[PDB]
Amino acid sequence: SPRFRGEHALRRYPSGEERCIACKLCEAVCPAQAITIEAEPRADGSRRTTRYDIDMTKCIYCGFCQEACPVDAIVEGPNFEFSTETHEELLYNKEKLLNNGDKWEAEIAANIQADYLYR
Amino acid sequence: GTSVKPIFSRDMNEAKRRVRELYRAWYREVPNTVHLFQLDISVKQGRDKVREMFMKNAHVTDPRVVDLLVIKGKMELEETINVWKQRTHIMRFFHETEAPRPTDFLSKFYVGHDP
Amino acid sequence: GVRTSPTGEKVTHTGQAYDDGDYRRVRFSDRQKEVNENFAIDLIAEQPVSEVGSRVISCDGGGGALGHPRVYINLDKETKTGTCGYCGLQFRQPHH
Amino acid sequence: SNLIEVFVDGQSVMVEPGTTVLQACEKVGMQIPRFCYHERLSVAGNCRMCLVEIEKAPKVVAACAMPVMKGWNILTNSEKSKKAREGVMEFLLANHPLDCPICDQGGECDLQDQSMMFGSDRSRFLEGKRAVEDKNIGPLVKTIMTRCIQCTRCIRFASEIAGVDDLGTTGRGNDMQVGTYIEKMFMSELSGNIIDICPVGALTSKPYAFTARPWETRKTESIDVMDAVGSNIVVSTRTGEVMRILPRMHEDINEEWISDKTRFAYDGLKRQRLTQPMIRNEKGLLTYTTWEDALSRVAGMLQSFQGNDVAAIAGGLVDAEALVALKDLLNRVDSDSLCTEEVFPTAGAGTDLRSNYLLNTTIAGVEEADVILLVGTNPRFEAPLFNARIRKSWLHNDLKVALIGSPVDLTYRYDHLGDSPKILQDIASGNHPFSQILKEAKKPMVVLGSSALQRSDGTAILAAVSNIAQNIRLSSGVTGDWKVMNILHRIASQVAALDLGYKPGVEAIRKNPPKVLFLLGADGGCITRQDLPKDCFIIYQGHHGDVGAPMADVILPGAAYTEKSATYVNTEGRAQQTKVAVTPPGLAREDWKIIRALSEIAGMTLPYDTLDQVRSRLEEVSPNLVRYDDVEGANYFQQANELSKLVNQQLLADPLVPPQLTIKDFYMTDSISRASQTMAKCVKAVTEGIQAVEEPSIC
Amino acid sequence: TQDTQLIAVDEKLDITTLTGVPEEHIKTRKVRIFVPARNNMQSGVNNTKKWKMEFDTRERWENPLMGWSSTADPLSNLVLTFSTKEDAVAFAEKNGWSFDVEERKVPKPKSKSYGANFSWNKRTRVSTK
Amino acid sequence: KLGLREIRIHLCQRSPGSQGVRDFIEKRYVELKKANPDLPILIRECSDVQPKLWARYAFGQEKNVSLNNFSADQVTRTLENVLSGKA
Amino acid sequence: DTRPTIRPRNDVVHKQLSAFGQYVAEILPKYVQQVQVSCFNELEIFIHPDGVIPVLTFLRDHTNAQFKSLADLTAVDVPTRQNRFEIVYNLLSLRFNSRIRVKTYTDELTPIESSVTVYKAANWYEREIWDMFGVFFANHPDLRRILTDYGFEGHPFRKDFPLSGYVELRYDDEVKRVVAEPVELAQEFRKFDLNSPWEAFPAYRQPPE
Amino acid sequence: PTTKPPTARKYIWTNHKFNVSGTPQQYVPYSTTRKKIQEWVPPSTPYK
Ligand code: SF4
Ligand code: SF4
Ligand code: SF4
Ligand code: SF4
Ligand code: FES
Ligand SMILES: [K+]
Ligand SMILES: [Zn+2]
Repeated sequence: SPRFRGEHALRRYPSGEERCIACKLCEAVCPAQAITIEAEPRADGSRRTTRYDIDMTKCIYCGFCQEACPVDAIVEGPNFEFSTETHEELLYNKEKLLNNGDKWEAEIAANIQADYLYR
Repeated sequence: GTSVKPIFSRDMNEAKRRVRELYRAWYREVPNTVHLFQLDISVKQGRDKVREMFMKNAHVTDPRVVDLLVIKGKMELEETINVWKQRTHIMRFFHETEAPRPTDFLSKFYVGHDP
Repeated sequence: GVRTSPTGEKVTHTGQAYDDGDYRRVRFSDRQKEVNENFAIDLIAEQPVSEVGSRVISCDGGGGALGHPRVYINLDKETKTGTCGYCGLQFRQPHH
Repeated sequence: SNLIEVFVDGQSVMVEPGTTVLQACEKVGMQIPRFCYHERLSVAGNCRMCLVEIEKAPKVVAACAMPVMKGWNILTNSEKSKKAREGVMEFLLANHPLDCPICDQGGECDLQDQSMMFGSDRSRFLEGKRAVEDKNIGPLVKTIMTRCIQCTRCIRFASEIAGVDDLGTTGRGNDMQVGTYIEKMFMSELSGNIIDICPVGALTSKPYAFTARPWETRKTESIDVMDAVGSNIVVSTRTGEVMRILPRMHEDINEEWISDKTRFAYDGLKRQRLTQPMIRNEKGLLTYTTWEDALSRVAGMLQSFQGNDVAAIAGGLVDAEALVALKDLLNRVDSDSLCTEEVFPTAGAGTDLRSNYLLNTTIAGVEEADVILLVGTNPRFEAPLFNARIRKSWLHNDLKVALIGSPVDLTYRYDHLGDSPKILQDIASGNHPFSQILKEAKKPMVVLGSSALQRSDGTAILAAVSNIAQNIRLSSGVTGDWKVMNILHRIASQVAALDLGYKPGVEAIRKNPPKVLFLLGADGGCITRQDLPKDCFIIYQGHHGDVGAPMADVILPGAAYTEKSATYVNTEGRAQQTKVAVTPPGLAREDWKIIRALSEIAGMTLPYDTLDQVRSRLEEVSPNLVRYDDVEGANYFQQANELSKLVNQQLLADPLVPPQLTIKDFYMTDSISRASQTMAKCVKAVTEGIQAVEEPSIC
Repeated sequence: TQDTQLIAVDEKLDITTLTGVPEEHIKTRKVRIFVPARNNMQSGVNNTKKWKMEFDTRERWENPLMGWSSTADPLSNLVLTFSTKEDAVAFAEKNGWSFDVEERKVPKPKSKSYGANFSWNKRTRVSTK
Repeated sequence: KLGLREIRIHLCQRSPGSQGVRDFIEKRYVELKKANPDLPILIRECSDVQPKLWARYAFGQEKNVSLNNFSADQVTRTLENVLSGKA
Repeated sequence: DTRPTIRPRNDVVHKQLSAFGQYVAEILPKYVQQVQVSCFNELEIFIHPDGVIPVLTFLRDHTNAQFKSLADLTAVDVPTRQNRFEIVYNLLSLRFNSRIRVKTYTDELTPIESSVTVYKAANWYEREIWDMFGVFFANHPDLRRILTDYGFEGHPFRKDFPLSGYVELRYDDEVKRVVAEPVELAQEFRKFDLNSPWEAFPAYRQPPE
Repeated sequence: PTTKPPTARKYIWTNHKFNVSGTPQQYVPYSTTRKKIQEWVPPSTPYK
């Protein structure tokens, strides 16, 4: 279903600008403390993260982060086939999560359009 | 109130009596533990470990604390006798993997900030 | 744009790259360093500035409930542009 | 016995007349909601959040401004009181921006918390919100002014506490805006305090921006060492990193304020840090080495010289533990040349009597004063919170202030007597008109800055000022418990060093230059390699590479004041201890532990292996050094005054000029604030203008 | 007062041998007993009412893999709450923790008068409102 | 070699046991300083402290006599002996 | 009911439970220290630790009580009390379709009486309380650890026990077995200070000191 | 997608990639933040 909670992703506006403005609400609400965030003013003055890690082996895939997010920046995507041969590839980076967003945005956005009126 | 109720012992001599009984039981159990768990240590080593575990609490003067220590020691003895503990549990009294921590001021100063 | 370090390591959008003496570069050997090549700062820099004819403009990020919390931006400074503090879109009054 | 009886929800309390409704509720443990009200500011009564029902009274009253009447029953939880609060919160949130995720106030706001606790949970505002343009008031306070709720706290603070009338409101009605009208910097030593008093994210810290959320920070309570006030602070840390500095309330020292150097110079704690031991290679250059190697080098140099051949200089940021450890170590080689960079007159009593070298009236005591005399000092920049207390007493107690020195701006009007030190002799002999003012005064106070003791005639200046203080105490014009004589110190390590028997100033080392020189955080540049024989073996121990580190033969990386539990004695004499917020970086170590390790390697092991043991040693040397938060009285001013009359030194004709005449001289004073880029931005903004330092505050 | 066979005991309660705490984290720790300061960012006083027990902060380093904050201190997050200072010191003493306790700092009463803002001859008069 | 480097006088402002040393400092300390201008005589008063005299000699060797309930004449004798050998 | 959000209050059950609490306090004055009914109609009996067996047996066997089921037996740690441990008995009466809570107290060194003779269900609950809080139960048929690892030191549910404890476990290839070491965390737990500086509930305000 | 194609974005991958675990294209984590503490660099000029 469109509500399915799989692999996480960081999303952008149509302009290509990131949605995350580093409020840290997802990190505050994360039941497993799987989200690690560091932020600072960007060179253009924007409020943006410099660290955004999700320990996917700490994660319980509850979807509380995407509920807390006020800008639909962090989501749980539809992907569920991302098993790894080592423990280290499951400790996600900001680059990893942004590449997940760019990889899956086409269907992530369709799922969100399907379910956002219930949210 | 001014006074308190005992666990078992109404005095320090009673606490000592039970401590001696527990020490006796542990001392006799050690060879059977060494044989049964197939430990790579000697019976002298195990009995010295039992003594050193007893000697950690030699400073205790409260008969109720002594009674609870005896209760926990008997619990540990029953885990050892009934083979509820594994070999790894028996061998955890001997911190064979942990490196020798520093004790003097200079080495502790060299390796970090901890007092 | 995504540049290169003097060691040849790729520099991320947060400006991270190990120095030439950092042993931690051994983690990328026989592997790759994962870098997102879409720098959001350069992307939002490419967007035009809207010439709206009002002192106060409102921006919710586009898509209504799918954008960001709706905010109001003052456009009285004639040297600066009023930009949204959520999505970076810029606004300015017509031709001053 | 003139207390009246009022009721707070039926419970009776006895209050002094003039107590407001808010205070009467405060003494039963009930905190009335408020935005504009601050207990340390004047009453404004504009936010209307404190409205409360008086039983039998049809109209609600502003609890913050309304004095209680006899027999009044305050209904703090009646439906009328709740509806007043809900309406006021609705009006406050009508035009408030939806900035909580992007606003640094989120999680510790007040608007958020009182919306949750006292306002409704939903909106019925169906219109477009207000938006005002941002104001730039310097590189320290980011003003996102469309978040402002017009509580006037910043304006009241700036006008009363800081003494600068730059903040204000322009326009009226819904488009009334808080600012400076013109484009003008809000430069003041106390400027950063309008961030904390601001209930919302309208005024925020630029250095702290976007960097942390309130809930994730760990709060370590410690003491400021950027001056000798000893302001109580909270150090916010997160994941092993110092995040910001906040004021911590102490009614007797700093109230709830800190100076801008205290607030923002923590930027320097991340730059130019000494992290590893260093020695000189065969090419003469400093290179990293192990602790054992460097310590063995120093110990080899230690046990080859003795007496006057080994000396030590203590810098301005050094704890008492390190001071006593270094003194013990140097005494082991029979060395008594343990000096400080800051000179205090050693003639007469010198350091023997503790009352000779501290603020005897205490920081809280200037409120009780009738008249204060300031000599050769700029308390505004030397000790900003002491000057804030002086202005507080100038404002409420109608304190009269006179000054000898440069006509420096002090944020309050005072009477300028002159700048030549000859006036002190003029007052002491009773010829000057101000001598009568001091004589006809119940609680006079004479404050001599430690900055004026750095002169070559500082001994004569101290003698003349003591002659002034004694001349008004030999007549029955002041009680015995009141202390008139005070020394205002500007160096955080100075009073502890004097207490422990350090020699004030580095004249002993100039008299007998050492072959071994311990530079214990000494970055003043008083002693350079040209004042030392040819091959002096200079040790530097500290946390920053600023001045002393370049010239040293060995470098011992020490801990900064946020990285150790350390005793610091303030200008009035009370010992206070910091606590570690983070550990020292790299291989840096606690300073007394470095000295103890060096002593053991040298074969002269100091008799303490622990912080409690070094603190008991401190107790053995001077027992007041472990009486934390207690100000111990020091007596025998008359002994010091009759000892001071034998030195018969003269006064120079040189005018008394403070080292800091304007704000640009305030920011950059020690090694931490010289490594601070925020202090550099402050200096740049002060010296050039508002367009010099630029930063896009666009989110 | 009751039939419990009241046995005489010393008034130095010591439960350190029963807590299971490793010996390093008893003698070498130093707890702080204090009422937390009011967060100067807010004007709410509801967090300055109870006494706190916090341990001395130890070393936090950076994780080589992710740059996370690592620790080897089991008591880095342990924070106990107490109603009075006496309860906190009794708890610290029976647990064998060396402690320093500081006196609670409360705001001193202050004389607030709105009518002072318009004084006829005092400096308390405000130039703006 | 083991000459006297400094003396520390610890006392209390109000405690009756430090009253003799308080009197000594009031009436005799200035003469002691005029006779010993280069000797550090560090007088440190602290509340509820038992009166104590410290004498630091060469190479960090210190010894403390106790001055509790001393008369000013006794503190004068105790300082005379410390400052002149006998002790 | 024009209040669709507020939980409805049932005063009949409140009165019934109040009357039964008065009844229980009157029948056993020797052990009942306090009885109270919550705003959500839950009745608690506060007793001296000596009265555990008498009060529990009365509630089980009295024809007007018939609390035949021991729903739960747990402990609560409150360090600021000299008797830090609060022992909680939750009992259910099928005959009267009612529930009751019985609470007493103890410290680290005073044994609570085992109630296995009253309820056979108490056998594992008392073992669990001993395991996680360290409370001794005198005359327990078999008192020992139930939840924690063999040889585990400490009582984890005490408020002063650290969340991750003191030891970790890993397999060591040199000694060819699982070993225990002092705990190190690659990422330490991040302590959050969440409490608001403003009072939420005035009705629960404690009087000032 | 033939009947309802996804919305075109310029940042969406134009080439889908499968699970590259166990390949030299696998993801390896690293810290994305810059160094916190700057050390003091000694002068290159000797004092003597
Ligand atoms: S899904 Fe849940 S556990 Fe996973 S990161 Fe989001 S909030 Fe944390
Ligand atoms: S992902 Fe969303 S909730 Fe998390 S910090 Fe960014 S904006 Fe806030
Ligand atoms: S000040 Fe900031 S956190 Fe507070 S209500 Fe306004 S936007 Fe939200
Ligand atoms: S800027 Fe802040 S302190 Fe000043 S009036 Fe506005 S809300 Fe109040
Ligand atoms: S608090 Fe009384 S009106 Fe603002
Ligand atoms: K603010
Ligand atoms: Zn926008």
